[PDB]
Formats: sequence, C-alpha cells, structure tokens
Amino acid sequence: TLLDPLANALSHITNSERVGKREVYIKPASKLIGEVLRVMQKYGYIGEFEFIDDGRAGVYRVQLLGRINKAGAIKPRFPVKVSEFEKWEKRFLPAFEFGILIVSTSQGVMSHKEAIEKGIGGRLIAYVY
Amino acid sequence: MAKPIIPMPRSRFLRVKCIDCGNEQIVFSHPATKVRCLICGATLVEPTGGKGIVKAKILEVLE
Amino acid sequence: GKKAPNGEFAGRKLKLKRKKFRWSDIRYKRRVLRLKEKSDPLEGAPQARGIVLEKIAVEAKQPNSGMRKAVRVQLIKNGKVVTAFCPGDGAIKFIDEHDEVIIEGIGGPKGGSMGDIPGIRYKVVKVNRVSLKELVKGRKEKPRR
Amino acid sequence: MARMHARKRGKSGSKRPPRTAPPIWVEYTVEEIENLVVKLRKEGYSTAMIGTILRDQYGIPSVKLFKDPDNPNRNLTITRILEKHGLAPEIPEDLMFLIRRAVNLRKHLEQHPKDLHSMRGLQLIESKIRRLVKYYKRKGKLPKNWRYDPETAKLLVR
RNA sequence: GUGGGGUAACGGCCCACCAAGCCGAAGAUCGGUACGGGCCGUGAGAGCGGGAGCCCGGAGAUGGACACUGAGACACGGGUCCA
RNA sequence: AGUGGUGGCCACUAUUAUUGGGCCUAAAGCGGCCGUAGCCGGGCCCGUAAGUCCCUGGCGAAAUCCCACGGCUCAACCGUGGGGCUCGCUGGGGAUACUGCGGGCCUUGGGACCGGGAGAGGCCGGGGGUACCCCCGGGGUAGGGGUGAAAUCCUAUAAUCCCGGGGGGACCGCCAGUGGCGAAGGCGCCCGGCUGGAACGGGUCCGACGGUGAGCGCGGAAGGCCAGGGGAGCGAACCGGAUUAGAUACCCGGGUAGUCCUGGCUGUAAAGGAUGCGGGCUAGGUGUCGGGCGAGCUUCGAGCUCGCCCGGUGCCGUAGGGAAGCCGUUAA
Repeated sequence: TLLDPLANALSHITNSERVGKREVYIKPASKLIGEVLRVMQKYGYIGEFEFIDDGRAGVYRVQLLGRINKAGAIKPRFPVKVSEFEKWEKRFLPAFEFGILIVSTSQGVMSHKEAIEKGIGGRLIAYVY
Repeated sequence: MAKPIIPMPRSRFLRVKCIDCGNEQIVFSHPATKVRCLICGATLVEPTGGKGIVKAKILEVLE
Repeated sequence: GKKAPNGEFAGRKLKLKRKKFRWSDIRYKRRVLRLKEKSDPLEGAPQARGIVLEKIAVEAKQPNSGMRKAVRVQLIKNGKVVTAFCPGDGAIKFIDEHDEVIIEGIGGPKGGSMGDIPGIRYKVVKVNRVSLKELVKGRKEKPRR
Repeated sequence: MARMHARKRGKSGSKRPPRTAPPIWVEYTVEEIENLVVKLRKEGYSTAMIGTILRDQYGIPSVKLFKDPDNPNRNLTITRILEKHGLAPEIPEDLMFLIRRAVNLRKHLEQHPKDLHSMRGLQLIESKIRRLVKYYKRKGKLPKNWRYDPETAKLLVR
C-alpha cells in the first residue's frame, strides 16, 4: 500500500527535475509537505508553491528551479542529537556547506544551520541538496 | 478521467417530466436500477450497464 | 528496497541474516571452530620435529618435470604421518634418515601447491637443528654432509 | 486504484461524486427522502440497494452528501439511521453477504464433486471473513465474544 | 501458599502440610567452549580481533570429603580421613 | 643490529555491505497462494509525554591514551596539570514537529453493492461426424509391406486391393487468430442445466478494516504407486531384421505394462517472464481483446471503422539503468 508518503513525494520531485519539468503535482498532502515546502522556499532552492485545499485529495503544485539535484528520506528515520548533526551531513551527503540536513524539531521542520541556532533536534526526517 | 485535480465521473443531472402521469423527478444519468413514479409505480427508465435505456418518450431538461 | 528489515525495532532480523551468511566463508567457520587447528598436523604451531621414516621421492605433474626429494615423517610431537618437501642442491646428501628433522608449513594453508609436487604442503627447514637453507647458499655456509 | 488478491488485473477507475456543495437541483427535502428509506428497508431491500435507488429516483449525487450528518455516528449514511431505529442488525451488510456465499459454496462442492476451482474459492472467501471479523469484534460492529467459524456461519444463514 | 527449623541473616536453604503451579520460540532445555573487567592489538572510521605483563574482583592450591580456633578459614608452606 | 622464514591475527577484503554489495543471463526469487507471530501504516483533531530532543546535578577507580611543560646528555619512560576514557546505570524541570497509545473524526487505501457483457474456468447429462480397428457379405489376383537402400515379416481356398452392413474404443483436422479464461499447475467437438472468477460504468455500502508475512495450511503437469473397469490405435520392457568391424544406436517387422475411466495415493520440473509481493512516480507512437462513451458507415446487427476513457496482451523507443546483450508505464 501507500506507506511512508513523504519519501514518495520527494522521489516524484526528483524524477521531475531529472527530466527538467516545470512543475509537480503531489498526490500526498500533509502539514509535513507544506512546512517542508516552506523551508525549501526560504532557501530559494524551490520557487513559488500553491496549495489547493481539496478534501477529495489535497494537491500541491510546486515550481522547480532545478537547484535540488537529489532529495530523499531516511530508511530507519533513526534519531539525531546536536553533536551528531555534522557526523550525518559529511558521512552520507556530498554536501558540506549547503546547509540543509532537514530534521524535525519541536517547532516544525528545520534545516541544519537552523537546528544549530535553536539548539534542538529530534528524529532525522530527511535530506536535501 | 479527472484524477490529479479533482476526480469527476461521467455523470450529470437532468430533470425528467413524465408524460405517463406528469411527475417531475431529478434523475442521475447512469441508471443502475430502474426508476419508479411516486404516484403510479410506472417505469421511467429501464437500466442497461452504465447509461440506462430510456423507456418510452419522456422529456428531459439538462441541468 | 528489494530486501531488508529497515524498521526501528526490526534490527534482530537483520543481525541474524548477516550472522548466518557470515558462516558461508570457510576461513571464518574454521577459525572460530578450531577446525584449522585440528586439521593441520602441527596443531596450529610454527614447527614440529619428527623422525624420518624413509626417503621417498614424488612425481611431477603434466605441465611440468622433476623428481622431488622428500621425506615421509612421523612427528615426535604427536604420532601422525606428514609428507615434507626437502630442498638442497644434490639435496639427498644433506638430508638424513632416522635423524631428527624439523618440519614447518609453507605458503599458508591455502591448500594449493606448486606444479612439480602432486600435493605437498610442507617444508623441512632443519636437519639436526642446522638449516638446509644455509647449505643451499654459498655465502653463509658452503656444502656440508 | 489497483490491487490483486484473486485477479491478475487492476481495479476499476470509478470515483465518488464531487458535487460536495449541497444539492439544489434536487427539489425534494431531507425529510421526504428519510421517509422513503424507512419504507424501502421494510420492503425487503438491503442497505446498498436502497442507496442506489435513492441516487436514481430521488436524484441525489451520493447519499453521503445530502444526509451527513443527522445522527452523530461515523460516516453518516443509511444504516446508521436504521441502526438507531433497530431496522439494521449490528453485523455490517457487507459481512452478512460474504457469510451467505460462504454457506452456499459447501453445499455445491458436495453434490458436484471433483471441483478444484470452486474448492480454492471456498478456502479464499472464508479466510477473508476471519480477517474482517477480527477487526469488527474490536470496533464493536460485532460482539467481543463472537467468533467466526463455519458452523456459526451456517447458523446465521438459517 | 501456611506454619516451622537452622543460620550472622533474608530464602523451598532445609522441613511438615496444603495446592498444581512455574518455564518456553524476543530460543527455554541440552551438548560444547571460555575467569570477567580497565584496557590492549588493528583500522581514517564503522568494525574486527583479544583478556598477556600490570592494576580490580571472584576461583583454585595432588583428587575428594571433614571439623576446630578465631570479627574473619571450612584454612596456599595446619590437623583428621578416604583415593 | 638487525635481515629473512614459518605459523596466527587485523588492515588491504563494500570476501559480510550500518557507513559500504547483490538475485533476466555472472552465485542468488520460494511452483503459487493463504493468513499466524513479527515488521510496517492515509488525512484531520484531541488527551498522555512512553519513544524523541534540550538543560542541570549524582557517577562511570588508578593505570593505559592524547596535548603541554619539566627531569634523566638525549629519548624511550616517569612526574605534574589539562583533556578524554568500556563509558552500558540514576533523578527532576521543559518542548510536542516526528513516533507510540487512548478517544473523536474523513473517504483518498482495503473489502463490500447494482446493471449490461465476453470467455478452451469448474462440475453433470445428452449427442454428431471424420478417421482407425474388428467382424459379415459381395467383388477381385499374386504379391503386399517396409526403406536412404534393404532384410525380417506377411500372403494363395486368397492376403493387399475395391463396395455395402453391423459392432467397439478413442478423440475432436477444419473452426483456431501474435486470440480468450483461471492464483498457480493449467484450461480447446457441439448442446442444455448447475457453479466459480474477471474487465467495466455508476463509489450505493463499512470507515483505515491496510501492506508484507518466518511458521502453518492448501493446490500441484507428466509418469509412478494401489484397486476396479475399460482396451480401438499407439507403444518402456521385450523378441527378430538391418545398419555397423560389432550396434551395443539412429531405421524396419512383431509386442507387454502403460496410454483411456473411476475411486485412492505420492509429489517432481529449464513447474521460465530463469524477472518475490503491495503502492506512488518517470517521453511517446502504433496494433489488438473486452467494457464505458460520441459518431460515421449500415446488410440496420456494434455488421465495418475512428477518437476520448478504463483494464489486459504485443511491437518500436525516451530519460535512466546494465558488463553488455538488452530493459524502458508489462522496468533490469
């Protein structure tokens, strides 16, 4: 069935971009999607985004800049401490200064640099570059 | 179909005005079951799969 | 995936998968058991002495040629039969029967051997605790016996 | 949709009506339509067949979209209304029909023997009923003390 | 479970009575191997491998059994006895 | 003042894959399903704060380890200070995105409903013809048969040949299509009844009931095993003949179990798409089967066709993947 929906929503977004399509229609539809979209949009790695509110199936329509090369989620969703944020960013990711290791904290979704500033992590949700 | 931006069927509504007793019914355009009059028990439509075959001659106004 | 227990508390499943498949290496299974120890006649030791039962020679295989000088030994360490390859140039003068001969492994326990030998895994370093290898060389000690 | 469980092909592409704005092309009230449901249930119709009737005759889009809510039970439509009246048993109509088929099959296999195809189908229907029931007993759609075994099935049918 | 003995003392430790429980696939039970730890060896790490001098705690003193004196031994150069 | 050898361990070895490996063809998909334990869960809200993050404080002996300085000519080393130590345990305060649980809620997943329709799906009964065979009668002589050539063999009160009749078993050329049905093994004469499943349009119904699934359970071609019946043709064994040096074999003449049917039993396959199962997502084009829908043609029947739409089977091919061959919405 449909399980782990978020990974899937990121995965569609990667295929779109590999093709170099203008936009994406996300069939999955959550608070999680929209807060993650807001984080993406502050960095300006995505463009403008629309949420239509339907209760048949909410849709998000996303503009692609093409600045996200790959974005996917974590297989265990294993937890991450504050000291440990760097360890996961070098280890897995090619990034070093791109500043998104997206993590969920008690406030919503944060990036890497944003997690340091607050001082709070949680469970590691995903990554973006 | 219409799956990405609002799922929509093949349907519509029409008002039928009977001539066998003049009762005014709103009817769904894919009869799956026969429709009866509320005052004669007479058949407006007979169903065939998807869109039913319209029995006799009965007027329809398409809303 | 195409496979795995990736869940949070699934991890015991994954850990067992790996544990069974690790046994598929012979070299891992041997060493943990003590099968290695038991099988080799020196008993996991670098060398053992024994008495030369008799001087036999072994035949070369099909690629190759050459009739190799050899000793069949009975270890004084245990009570087992070993086949041990004796080098030497004119080898047989240096080597001597019914004296005490000391045998070592060679080349690891890879199980393989050279081509000139049908299956000999062993080396004779020493005869009466003075090496054969000194007698091969002209620069430490020139032929004796 | 698409799922596979006794077919090697996908599911049908049908969807619910999206006229999620209340009717106004209907010209009957909520009141008249309830009245109809009592008479039809009493007649001998089962609750799926009533709702089909309501869509054709009385012209509503869905029966979820002209009568939700009006009683405070989940997913308010027909059988919840009936349930408060006592015109519907607690065991969902879904389950009543599944169970009825599962009885029908033992009786054919007997008379017609050497049925391989029909025998595999008897295993398959039954199996599905235990899994549905296991969730229902908990939910309170069925009693906690209820069990689904094939003898109890035959009882209900008779 | 209940009562009791005995111990420095809790205790099916031992005992009488009364009950039929207790344990198990997240691996019981059985066979087999092994002093354990700080650490150490290796490896960029993850990990792998190890328990040696040395320090820490327990165990032993030809094999087994046994008491006495002492806060403390069932006693490593003490006794009794059996092999 | 070692060098070299053997034995062992760790790196090299993503040859144990967590970092960091795979399963069309290299080693690797279970013949298929079912559903248990276990693992995993759509959207929206709410309670708890168990998981999860933060802070303080108790503590994880010395030694070993790093850094610093000092002493011994020097350094190893040891002192001293600082930092760190297998670091597995403890208590209180806070946060609530994410997860766990209890409650409420929604149709998007799942199961379920109704109507036209197709089919070699299954079970039973009836029945036709073609062709073979046997036997009866007629007709009709000398070879028939078999092969690459032969030979064995078969035939004279008569075989082969040719007609008419009756009986019997077995199966269904044409139909038949790159076609259709079933979970899978698999399923083809025609007619009727009984019966299972599916695509589809209309979501009418329960409201997360879901996915996967170790174990367990079940089906399982052919042949075999057991009983009974059936036996026309076919044919392991077998008995001749040829071929061949010899045939142990290809070839030919005979021929038994068996092949057929029912009851019972066992379980294998290169049981193949060598491609585990469920979902989302990622260029298209053309044909074809069945459904929905709008037409044209019409023999007025969806008969012939086109497009949109829904599912399935095929060919060509993009992004990508692959060692390459290929694969490519039916994904490798």
